Amino acid sequence: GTIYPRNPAMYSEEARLKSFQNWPDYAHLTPRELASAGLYYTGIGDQVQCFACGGKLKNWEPGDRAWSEHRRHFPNCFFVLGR
Ligand SMILES: CN[C@@H](C)C(=O)N[C@@H]1C(=O)N(Cc2c(OC)ccc3cc(C(=O)O)ccc23)c2ccccc2OC12CCOCC2
Ligand SMILES: [Zn+2]
Repeated sequence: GTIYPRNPAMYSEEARLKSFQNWPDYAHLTPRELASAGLYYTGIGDQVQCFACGGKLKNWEPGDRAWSEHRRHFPNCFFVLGR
């Protein structure tokens, strides 16, 4: 087709949810919320990445939401625009 996910293996929400097995205990956003916004854990710090656009998000701050940070930084993501 005309679009293509950066990371096809993380197409699935369940696969993204599994990536957070070792999400650090200081990272306040839940794997549920992050996976639901297309994000999976890169294994490094609190850095997640979008399966669709490939955008990365890290150094999360209080009051950050997954979807709002995803949209803010990566507004042309097909996942963000398809939601
Ligand atoms: C406050 N909410 C958090 C999620 C946030 O916005 N984090 C940014 C954040 O996640 N981004 C997104 C982002 C980008 O947004 C367009 C672009 C490239 C990025 C590259 C890396 C990386 O090499 O690891 C990480 C993030 C990138 C960001 C955007 C613009 C300037 C700096 C950015 O980096 C930080 C802010 C400083 O520490 C590194 C992460
Ligand atoms: Zn995205």
